[PDB]
Amino acid sequence: KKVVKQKNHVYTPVYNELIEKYSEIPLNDKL
Amino acid sequence: KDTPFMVQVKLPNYKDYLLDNKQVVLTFKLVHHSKKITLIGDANKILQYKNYFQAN
Repeated sequence: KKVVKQKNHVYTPVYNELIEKYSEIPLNDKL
Repeated sequence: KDTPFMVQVKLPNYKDYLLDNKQVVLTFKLVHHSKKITLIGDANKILQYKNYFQAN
């Protein structure tokens, strides 16, 4: 038998976020 | 409905359709979730925009 990964059980408002932030690229590894 | 904003949306002057299916959901999310909106422009245009938002 295979499960269907039932429940995380905690709820929230969705809020696809309104106020936007500038998204700097964090590809700063060692150099 | 609790996060604060005072976002400003411009509204151009098309023929008889008065919004855009390009830009309708983005400009209705703010009027649905806002608490005080204001309107600057022509007299009957802001009248019918108040009518349209309150009626829609």
